[PDB]
Amino acid sequence: AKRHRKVLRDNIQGITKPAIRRLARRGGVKRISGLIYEETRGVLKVFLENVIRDAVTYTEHAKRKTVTAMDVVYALKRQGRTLYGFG
Amino acid sequence: RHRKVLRDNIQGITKPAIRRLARRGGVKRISGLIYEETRGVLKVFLENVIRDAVTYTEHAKRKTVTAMDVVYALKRQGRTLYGFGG
Amino acid sequence: LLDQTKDTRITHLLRQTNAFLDYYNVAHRIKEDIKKQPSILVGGTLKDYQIKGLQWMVSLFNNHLNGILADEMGLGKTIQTISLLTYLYEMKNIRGPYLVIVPLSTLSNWSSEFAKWAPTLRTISFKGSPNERKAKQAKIRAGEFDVVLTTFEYIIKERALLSKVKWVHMIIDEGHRMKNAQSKLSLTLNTHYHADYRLILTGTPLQNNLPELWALLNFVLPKIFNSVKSFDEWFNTPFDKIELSEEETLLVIRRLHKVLRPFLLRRLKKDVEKELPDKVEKVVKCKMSALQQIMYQQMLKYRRLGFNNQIMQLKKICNHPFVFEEVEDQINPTRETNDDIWRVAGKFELLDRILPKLKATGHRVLIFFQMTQIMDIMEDFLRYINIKYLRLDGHTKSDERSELLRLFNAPDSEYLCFILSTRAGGLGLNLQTADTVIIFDTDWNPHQDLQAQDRAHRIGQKNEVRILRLITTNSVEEVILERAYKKLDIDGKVIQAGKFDNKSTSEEQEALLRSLLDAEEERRKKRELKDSEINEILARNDEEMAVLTRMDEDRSKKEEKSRLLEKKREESESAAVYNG
Amino acid sequence: AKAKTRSSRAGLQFPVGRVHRLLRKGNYAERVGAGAPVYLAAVLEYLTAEILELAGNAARDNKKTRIIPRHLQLAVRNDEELNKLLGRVTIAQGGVLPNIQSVLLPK
Amino acid sequence: AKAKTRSSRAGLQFPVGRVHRLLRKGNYAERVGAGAPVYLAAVLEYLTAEILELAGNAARDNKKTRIIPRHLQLAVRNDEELNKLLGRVTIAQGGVLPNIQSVLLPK
Amino acid sequence: KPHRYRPGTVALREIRRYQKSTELLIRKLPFQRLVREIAQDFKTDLRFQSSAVMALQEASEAYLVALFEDTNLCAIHAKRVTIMPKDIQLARRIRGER
Amino acid sequence: RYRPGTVALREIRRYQKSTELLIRKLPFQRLVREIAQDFKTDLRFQSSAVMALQEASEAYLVALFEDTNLCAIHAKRVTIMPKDIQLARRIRGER
Amino acid sequence: TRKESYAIYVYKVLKQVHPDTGISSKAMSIMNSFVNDVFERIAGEASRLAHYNKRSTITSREIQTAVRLLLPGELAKHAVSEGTKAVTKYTSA
Amino acid sequence: TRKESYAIYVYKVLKQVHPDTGISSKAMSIMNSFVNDVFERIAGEASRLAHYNKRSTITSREIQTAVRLLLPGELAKHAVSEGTKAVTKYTSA
DNA sequence: TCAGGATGTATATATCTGACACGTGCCTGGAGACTAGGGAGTAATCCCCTTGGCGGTTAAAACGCGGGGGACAGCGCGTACGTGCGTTTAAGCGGTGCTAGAGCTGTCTACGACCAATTGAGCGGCCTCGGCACCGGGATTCTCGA
DNA sequence: TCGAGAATCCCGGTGCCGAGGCCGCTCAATTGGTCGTAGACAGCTCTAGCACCGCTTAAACGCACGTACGCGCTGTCCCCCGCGTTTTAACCGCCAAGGGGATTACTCCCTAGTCTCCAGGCACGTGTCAGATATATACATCCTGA
Ligand SMILES: Nc1ncnc2c1ncn2[C@@H]1O[C@H](COP(=O)(O)OP(=O)(O)O)[C@@H](O)[C@H]1O
Ligand SMILES: [Mg+2]
Repeated sequence: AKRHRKVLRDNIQGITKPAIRRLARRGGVKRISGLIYEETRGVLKVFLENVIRDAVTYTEHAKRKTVTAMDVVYALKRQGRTLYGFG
Repeated sequence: RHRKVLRDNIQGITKPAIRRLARRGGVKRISGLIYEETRGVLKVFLENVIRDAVTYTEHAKRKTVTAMDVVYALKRQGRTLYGFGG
Repeated sequence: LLDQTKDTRITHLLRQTNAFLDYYNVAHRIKEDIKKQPSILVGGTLKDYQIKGLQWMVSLFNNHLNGILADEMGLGKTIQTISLLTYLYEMKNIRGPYLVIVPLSTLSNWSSEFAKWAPTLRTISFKGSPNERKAKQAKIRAGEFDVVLTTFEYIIKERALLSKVKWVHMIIDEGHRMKNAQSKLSLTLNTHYHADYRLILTGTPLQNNLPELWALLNFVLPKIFNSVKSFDEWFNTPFDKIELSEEETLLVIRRLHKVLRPFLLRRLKKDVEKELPDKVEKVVKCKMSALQQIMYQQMLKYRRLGFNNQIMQLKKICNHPFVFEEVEDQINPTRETNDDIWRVAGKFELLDRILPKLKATGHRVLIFFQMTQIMDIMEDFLRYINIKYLRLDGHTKSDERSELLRLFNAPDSEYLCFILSTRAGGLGLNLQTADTVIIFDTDWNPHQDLQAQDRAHRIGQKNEVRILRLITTNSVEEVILERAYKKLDIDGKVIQAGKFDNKSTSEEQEALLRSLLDAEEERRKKRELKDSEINEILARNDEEMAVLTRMDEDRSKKEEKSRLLEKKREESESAAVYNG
Repeated sequence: AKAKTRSSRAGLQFPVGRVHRLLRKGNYAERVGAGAPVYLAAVLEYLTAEILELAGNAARDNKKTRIIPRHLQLAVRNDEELNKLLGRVTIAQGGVLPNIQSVLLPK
Repeated sequence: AKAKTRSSRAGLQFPVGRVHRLLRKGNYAERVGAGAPVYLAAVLEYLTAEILELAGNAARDNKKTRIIPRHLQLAVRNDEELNKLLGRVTIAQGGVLPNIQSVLLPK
Repeated sequence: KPHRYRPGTVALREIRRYQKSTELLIRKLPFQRLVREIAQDFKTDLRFQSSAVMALQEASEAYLVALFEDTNLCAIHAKRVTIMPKDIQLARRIRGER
Repeated sequence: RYRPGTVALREIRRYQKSTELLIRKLPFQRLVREIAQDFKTDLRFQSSAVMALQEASEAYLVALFEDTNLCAIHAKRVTIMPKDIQLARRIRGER
Repeated sequence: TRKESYAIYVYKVLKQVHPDTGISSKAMSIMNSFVNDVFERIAGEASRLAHYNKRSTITSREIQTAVRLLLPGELAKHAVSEGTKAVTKYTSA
Repeated sequence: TRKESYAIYVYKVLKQVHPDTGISSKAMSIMNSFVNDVFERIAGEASRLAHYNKRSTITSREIQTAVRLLLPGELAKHAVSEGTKAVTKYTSA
């Protein structure tokens, strides 16, 4: 029946239509097609996959289970994405 | 000993040669204004890389530029070159 | 013997309340007693205990200090409070302003009672978005009000409102939600400035962790703030059995009851109305099953012996297995509910033993849940057994909460088992028609007892109330059961403190208190499938024995496989050994 | 024999001693120079004063006494070469400076 | 007391002693481990054998006994992940692998 | 007879309102569940600090804004004011990622 | 004769098939000496240095024409213009 | 327990450039990470720069060519002027 | 006078992979610069990796996370296997 | 569908050539022995993150729904380089001389490194207060249509 | 070519909370006093970079057609925009316990220096073999044509 968690809105759709809409509006774009949504969700999942891979690599190296801010700052700063304000 | 002055020291890259250079890149149809712009971007790239190279050669207190200095200039430039050392 | 030092502390700090606008002597220092109720009170008469407690709180207003009503649910804190507001509004002529704070679920009850019993007192409510709230906001900004309703969230949302106005006498409700010390709402009421005097109200006294502290022993009383800061551990060291809790610290307990005399007021319902005919408080004992057998401990082995297992593993897989539904595809790849899928759990065996008997004997049973996955699976097999029922949850939105009760209370209805959670309803559910309660897992606090048990025992149920508390053998949720039950029976001093917090007969706090200290001295003494016994625990009388033994003869001829599902072996061990 | 910090001898703000130590223990080289931490102190003086000064100009333009990471955003990306240094690196809370394409906007 | 190179103890080719020294004097850290130069020796074994093996396959495909930087070019950019490592870095004398766009070529 | 705006004016008003403001755009909790769900794939039962999730959030937000800006330039180069999948994958194809 | 566009394929295949250096040495030599004369006087370049810088700028510029080709074929125009060749280094992050 | 930051140094620079202008906490942290990152670039590049010359020590000339080679543009000229000025003023003390 | 190169090591790898296949001088130099560059990546990144943990020494785990974090893809798995195999074989000697 | 057209395949030979096998000197890896310090372990204290639930409040998000305009094939027309083709011609190459400076070796100090006393400088807690944030309400301001 | 209407900025009034000073602590900076040692000059080698100088020949170039195609123009719808209305879940707060990061502090153990003799690799020479310029050959393949 409905007891199974298999039937539910999947997590990647958690980014909504007006969310990514606004997020492109900041980019300076006017008219947006319909597949920009799915394609951009794919891109976001790939990028987050890479950065979180590096992050869990650092945190796993220190033997800690806690992913900290300095971790992500090291992943981005190593990828060329260096991020100020935190590290 | 002497200095031989021959004109066309900037655009001296010939349109057949640079045209071949684009043909290696896989381009099909080449315009007539691609050549000047390509000499511009090549000139600017050359600016940066030779600026770094002569920075290294100047730091070492030597009057001769060496291939290793170019490999380091390209190195920090973001593209590492292989086969010439370093 | 720090109560004399506390008498000095109240000698120095006593003039804060009145000036800034025998230990009873400090509260007896002014001599007046008035038993008479307010004359303008309309809609009925006050009960004897209502007149006594009302005279007690008004007697506190005579000395003007703060007070506490700790008494049991069902004794009418409402009419006592609003009667204090109309009496204090009438005779004493201080007349206001008054601030009341109640949960939104009860705001309809309080708002409905303030009309009948106090027509002259003008009130104000807050609901229906800032559009409808802004009108009465403009009404209150002018300073026109007497008794103003509000809820907890409108304290922080109306922080501007309450900040722009200075109150006089506040009386709040639901003190056991407010109790939290680090609660943002409590800090905002510390930055609230103040009114003159405050009244905490809670249906149940301190529960769970160590004695009062955060609520009444800090937040309620002015002297108690600065005084009891350090002493919380000094008086909390009681909680190494006879030599501590009994020998020396018995008098310490006597002082804990001696300091709370003018403060708390608590009375048992059985001492006044006592309309409850009786109850039955028992338990049962279950045992493990296929996944709940050593495979359970085997999971504890390969996994330990994500994280936080010992707390998480219980409420999931000692109630029903494959609530993760990941291993459900292993045990039952057909993703289809068939016989003996729901019987792989050890606890459920007892259930599907009772359900045929309650279906035959026709009794409507209450059931309380946690881990709503159990509600989903139990609901699906509950559809497999083909018996009617009604659901509820925290997502109900209150539409089915209000409308559903009219479908439940219908006598002709065939709905038997009634689905509930432990936290749902906020004690406003009002179900008097079910005589039986069963609970899968034991809550961490007595609110299981004083909520789930007060659903039945409340007025309107004249039958015998039967309770079945499930537990499994050789498990840690055992030591959670005796931990919460036995280790949280420390409040037994307080539930005893209700009886001598009442009119307090002389022998109550020594002779009868000791008679309870029997139950204090049998603690360790209580630390130490049968179809006939489990059949008879639900039997009220003999003509029920006739029909249940008739069922015994009904299933005596027919064979009713095995008891439950068993570890055929390739499913059991191969489950969790490939995960890690 | 009075103790005088050599950071004040060069008339600077960023400390010479701290950058000297941290540079040593930063295992950048097995031996360190004398005037090198002074020189780094100087270039950090000029960079911090530069970018922070542009931030002060942006905050003054926005009529705000304090400075916001938005003001550092405008400070960075307003200047050409300063953006050329920080172009590859991103930032936090700054945002994007207003821009609209020519033919994208209507008449 | 017979001298045995520890590079042969691990059954490797790249020297452990040279990478150990050069790693020391390379001022990467103030103290160096024991099995670290062995581990680097191993990963250099696998990388060199990998890319050089692909170069051998390309040279075998071109019917050439020796290898040319063109063969290292094809070796690099033929493999996916190996190109992902060397994508950002350029090369010398290799050239570009043949490619033609789909709709660019006529019918 | 109601009143409305011509198509394309609301776009300018929006773009100005967002580019004018520094506030974080995508909503926190859905991104939280996204990071936890995607990190569950690599190693189990990780624990993220709040500043870590805010870090990764603001980072992916800024980079993705840059991606839509690049896609906008490629679109307006294509003479189409509408952005498609083609040019948004051409942005990260020309960047050197894909 | 040949139809227009076949010679282009034959060329592209001939070049991409071969590894030989393309632009001619000596003009590039005079270019590097002339452009280095601006920074510091009377520099001395080794042969391997000029070959280095040559092959580097050659490879990078080939990559530039490849990206310009992708941008052009995206624009639906098979002809490359100044617009897309400056859009390549504008989108790369240089200009 | 002890977390070191440049902080009050950037504060003093702010007070000697724009006295009335203040700075927030986020701005102090972001510019702290700024000077840390730039320092890491200059020193980290001067390390390998002194390593290519087989010179064991890092000196003022190494940082000189490091900052001259690091940040492009006219911005380097003022850094060279202020740097050499601070070195000469330091040695003349 | 003395210019070191890996050389005959790459030669031995060639002879244990493709015995009949030869290598030119340009190929030996370009792959020499290859292993030099890759080594510079791994060790150079393991340095700062051990510096972020405030660990003064570089060890086998530092190079482990260094090579695992450096080169993406399935290519890292075989490097980890061969690496740990060589470390265990070294210590078991 | 077929003939003669301007480009790439395989087959002997030969032919410089530079990779590789073979053989010396020599600078650096390596084992053995002897001294010091870096990190892993156990163990209380306090702060932050988990994993299952509750009660509320709104701003955002979803679903229609008309409807405006831009993507999107087609259609012509005018350039615009593509493709030979004689005609210059400057790059490649081989072929000397001349010497600037990169590189190596040898001494000799100015200089960091390390260590012992000495102490202001920078960082945490405490406390206080302007500056940014929020709220009606009201004076333009560009945009939607006559 | 012009006039109303929703948006936007200008206004004070609260209002509340990080930013800034202020006080006190403690520990890295600072100041000498040896002391071993890179590197700074100083001189000597030689070798590779820089001059023509002449010969040889693919390479580039101005110029002639001649179709390829890029751009402007034009209908045709289909997709996204801007409202307008439900609806619903993020956002707080609350609860129940539990466990994971830190900071001193003895305690070992693994790799820095460290002096000693011994063998692996490379710069330098013989002395032989894979490949590219050099020749001639049906086939792979495309344009004109039908
Ligand atoms: N004196 C009284 N006369 C009539 N009804 C009363 C009286 N006191 C209490 N009640 C009943 O009690 C109900 C309210 O009880 P409530 O105040 O909710 O109990 P509690 O104080 O335990 O929360 C009312 O519906 C009312 O009918
Ligand atoms: Mg009541």
